[PDB]
Amino acid sequence: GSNQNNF
Ligand SMILES: [Zn+2]
Repeated sequence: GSNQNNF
């Protein structure tokens, strides 16, 4: 699956 990390 697609992953996004918004630190
Ligand atoms: Zn994946």
